[PDB]
Amino acid sequence: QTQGPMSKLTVVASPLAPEAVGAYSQAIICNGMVYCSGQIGLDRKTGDFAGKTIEEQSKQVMTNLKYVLEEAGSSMDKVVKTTCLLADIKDFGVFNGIYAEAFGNHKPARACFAAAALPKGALVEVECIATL
Amino acid sequence: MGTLEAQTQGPGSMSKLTVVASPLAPEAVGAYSQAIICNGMVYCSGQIGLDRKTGDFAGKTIEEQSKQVMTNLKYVLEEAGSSMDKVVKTTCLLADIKDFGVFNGIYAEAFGNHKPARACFAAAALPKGALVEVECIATL
Amino acid sequence: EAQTQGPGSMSKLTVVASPLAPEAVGAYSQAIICNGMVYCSGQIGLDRKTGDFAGKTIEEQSKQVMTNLKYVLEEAGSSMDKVVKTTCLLADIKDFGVFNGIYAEAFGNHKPARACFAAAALPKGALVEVECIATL
Repeated sequence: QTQGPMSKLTVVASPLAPEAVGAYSQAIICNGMVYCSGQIGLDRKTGDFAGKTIEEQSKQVMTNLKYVLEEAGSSMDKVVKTTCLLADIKDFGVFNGIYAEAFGNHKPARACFAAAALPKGALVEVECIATL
Repeated sequence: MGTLEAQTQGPGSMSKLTVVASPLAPEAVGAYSQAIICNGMVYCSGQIGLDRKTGDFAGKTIEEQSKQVMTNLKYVLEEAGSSMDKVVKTTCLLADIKDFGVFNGIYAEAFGNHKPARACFAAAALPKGALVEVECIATL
Repeated sequence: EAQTQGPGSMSKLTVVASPLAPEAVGAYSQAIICNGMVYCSGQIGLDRKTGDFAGKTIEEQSKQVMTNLKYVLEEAGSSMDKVVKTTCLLADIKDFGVFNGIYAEAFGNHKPARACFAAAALPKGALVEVECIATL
């Protein structure tokens, strides 16, 4: 329900996902679609990476994405398309296992690649578009 | 379950998110779909130069893989009810930036006179050893 | 405010062609509008006024990229304040801090969703490329 003179773009700010400090928001909702920033494997509780391994960072990324999606009114089952960026193509298999477990039976469209490097030395970054 | 001849086929045959599954494009075996349709738009996965008929790459060269990528995109789009002419935006990823020129020629030939918005870059490496990967959004 | 100008003047897809941003001389358009959303190509730091990069540095190219994006968006009928999501690509991750200062300056108080990474390389040896989706 409306709370006085709702806008075309809505900022999503989950207190469970890493804080968007800086020139970006965790996600923006526009015309019923949720446009999510590329999450990295930071744990909001410590402000640091969940660990130094692709396994630990990948699990934290997928958890962070869930937090943002649920905050927006969306969910993992409503994700339309993801893009999955790795610091090292050799880590793609371990990533894929964790990604598949996080989505269960739901299978978004996807594009993946190894970047030359990611912000903050992250080993993995995942962004997505979802629906309400 | 799915629609046939652009008509519903029972509760379950139509839903907010529709999985696109062309038997002509590489099979999506793992945790992704070739494309997802949502609110009249088709969100396509990054195609790589695999030939569904063999389960393997169309060839070892940038020319053969780029042609296969474009053809695969066409199969997925047309399966969804879209087409190359309805592509809105692509992202073109290369394993070697020096391949930009040859890739561009094949990409342009596939789109004819249609000109999607585009972003291009060379990745450090692509899934499955691909030389080229192209994803896109299109409209129905 | 805008009105149709005869059958064929308006279509499902609209090409955005700002004369102030670098001309799209290849098989692409600066942006495409579809169903009230504007899908912008990756801008690199070319200056329309010269036809060359604004400068050799990350500072000059980042400022020019943000300006180019603003020109495409305003041509389309959108604006920096209506940007929903950007993807920011760098030739070198060490340039992230300088790029980010210029990006934040350009957006002011508006905070789109964002993904960033360094590529192995960008077209024409560009140091920075930024694409986006925005609403009308």
